[PDB]
This record gives sequence, C-alpha cells and structure tokens, in this order.
Amino acid sequence: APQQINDIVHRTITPLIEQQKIPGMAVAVIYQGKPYYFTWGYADIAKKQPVTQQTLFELGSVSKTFTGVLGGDAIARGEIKLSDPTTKYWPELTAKQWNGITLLHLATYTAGGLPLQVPDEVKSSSDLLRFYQNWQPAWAPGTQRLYANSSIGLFGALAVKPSGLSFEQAMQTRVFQPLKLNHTWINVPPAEEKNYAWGYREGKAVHVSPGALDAEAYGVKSTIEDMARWVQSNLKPLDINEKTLQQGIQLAQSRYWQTGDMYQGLGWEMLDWPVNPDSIINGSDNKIALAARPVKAITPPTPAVRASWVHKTGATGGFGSYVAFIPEKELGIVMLANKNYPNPARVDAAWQILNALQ
Ligand SMILES: *C(=O)N1C[C@H](NOS(=O)(=O)O)CC[C@H]1C(=O)NC1CCNCC1
Ligand SMILES: [Cl-]
Ligand SMILES: [Zn+2]
Ligand SMILES: [Zn+2]
Repeated sequence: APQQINDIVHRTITPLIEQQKIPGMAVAVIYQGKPYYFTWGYADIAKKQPVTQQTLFELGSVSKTFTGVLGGDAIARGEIKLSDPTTKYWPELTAKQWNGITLLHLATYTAGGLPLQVPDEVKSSSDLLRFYQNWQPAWAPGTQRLYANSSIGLFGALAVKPSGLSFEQAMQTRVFQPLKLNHTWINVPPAEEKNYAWGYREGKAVHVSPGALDAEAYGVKSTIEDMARWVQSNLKPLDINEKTLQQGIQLAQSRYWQTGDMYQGLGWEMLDWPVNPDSIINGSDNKIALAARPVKAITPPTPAVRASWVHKTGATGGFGSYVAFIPEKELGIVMLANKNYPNPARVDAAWQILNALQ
C-alpha cells in the first residue's frame, strides 16, 4: 500500500486498539477506488487464531445497509412503493394505529415510536403479530425519528413478500450473489464456521444470539474483503450491471428525512461533505443516536448526493463495526473489531484516516 496510507493507518488504528483493548481488528481503506487491507490480533484468543482477510465478523446494525439496498432493489423492480401502507403486505395488522403507517415510515424509523428492540419474548409468528398489534405509538407517523430494529426489521420482512422469497433467499440471490459477496452470511454455514471470529465481552467469548427479525436489523456476518467490495459497490453503483440493484443502491442513499445536519436513507445515513467531524463523532454516541428527534420530510427525496459522508455503525455483544465512504472522492473505510467499543472512538478514527487521504 502507499506509504501515506500505511502511516496514517498505523498511527490511528494501533493506538485505537491500545486505547480500547481490542483483541482483533480488520480494516479496509478504499483509496481511489482500491481497497488496502490491514489486520491486527486474534479472531480466537485461546486458539491463537489470527485475524485474516477471511475472518468473519458480526456486522451488527451495519446489516441494515443490506436491508435498505434490498428494499431499494424491490422498489426498482416495481414490487413495492415506499408510500404503500404496511397493511397492504400484512393484512392481519388490523389495529387502527397502523392506519397511515407506510413502508417509508418503517424503513426510516418514523412510524411513531416503534421500540429499539423486538422483545426477547417474541419467539413465534403469533407472538410477532401480537407485539405489533398491541404497540401504541407515542407520536403521529412521519414526525419523529426513533432508531428501531423493530421498524426497519419489519420493513425488510415485508419488502420481500411480493417476490415470494424469504428474506434470506432474497438477499442471497438479489444482493450477495450479483455483487460476488461469497463470504457474507445471514447464517454461517458449518463449513465456514472455522472462519467465524469470537466476540469478546468482559473477557468472555460470545456470538450474537438469535432473535426475531435479526437478519434484517443486525444479523449479517462478513469478511473485510467482502465489506470492502460492499463499499466499492455503494461508491460506484454504475459499475453494477444489474439495473435494479444499481438503482437500489442509489435509492438507499436518497435523502428522505433531515434532522440537524444528518439525513436518513434506507439503512445508510448521510451528511454533506465536507462534514463537521464533531457532528458525526458526537452524534454516534448512543445517547444521541438512539434519542427521539423531530424530522423534516424531504419530498421528493433528494437523489443520492455524491458529495456526502455516508456511514453506518453497528454493534453486537462482542463486536463493533463502522463503515463510512465519500462517493465524490472514491474514498472509504471499513472497521471490524471483535470487541464492542464506543461508537465515537470508531468515528473519530475513521475521520482521521479519510481526512488525511482526501
Ligand atoms: C446495531 O448494531 N444496533 C442498534 C442499536 N445501536 O445502533 S448503532 O448505529 O449505534 O449501532 C443498538 C445496538 C445494536 C443492537 O441492536 N444490538 C442488539 C442488542 C441485543 N442483542 C442483539 C443485537
Ligand atoms: Cl507511531
Ligand atoms: Zn506507532
Ligand atoms: Zn470460501
């Protein structure tokens, strides 16, 4: 790799690892459209298995960017419209509070206060229906953004219904396979388990536990090589030959809502570039990112702006992830770690690197 990339990566990530006590880490820096790979530490401490470019990490909420693009692909196929009512795809949701709640609201966390998690007691389809049927909104739809797995999670499950495919089958055939993300999994096959890093929480080795709508909201696992290719695909959608996927990527970076200097896409979040680094750093803290915040609708949604900072954070019990890219600069970064450490430290490090390479 160019010396300037090697230098800034060492001076930024090695101290981050020292500071946060991260056992293993993989980073890809995309510079002029080309990925450069870096690894540190161990995927499995006790086995002394090093992190490699083949190591699988839990992406956590970065999974939502796949969900958003799959939803955009469905829009481009004409299978769904974001203005469609939720009840069009789940007629059994007869409770009156669902009148006026659209796929757009589900996808962008603006349905009116759907909770951060689907309750852990939801283990059956019957349970899931009762959960949504009895949920009572705190606000009218389209007025407040409250980040919620139960919101975009339901969007993903309903967006694939017109295809007749399961969410996992839809994602594999329509997103993963066309983009040659051949080591990206909702469910890690047995033959690939050997590459699956352990997460570490308070010293204990852990993997994410199954839950309702997990695939849609936080359940994808991937390698640093596949995630670099994912970033390349979102930097350069015109290189994607499948027109519905090309357009789906573009639609996920459209700007549907604004709050402060932040714009809500489908999974992705965006800010204008050049960005105020303190905004993205401070705004990534859970105290802010998870707070209910008023939103202003953008009608029609702004088509993907090339001069944007596009990004997403993710976490599981034992992992911490971050992806950020700037289409106009063909510049991006993927940071995968097998410890959950605070978002602001990830974002700060990412901005130090990309700012140095602009
Ligand atoms: C996604 O990784 N999430 C959503 C939320 N934080 O959003 S983020 O952008 O700052 O990452 C909470 C943390 C995380 C999440 O929901 N993790 C689940 C916790 C419960 N067990 C399964 C994973
Ligand atoms: Cl140094
Ligand atoms: Zn040093
Ligand atoms: Zn393989």
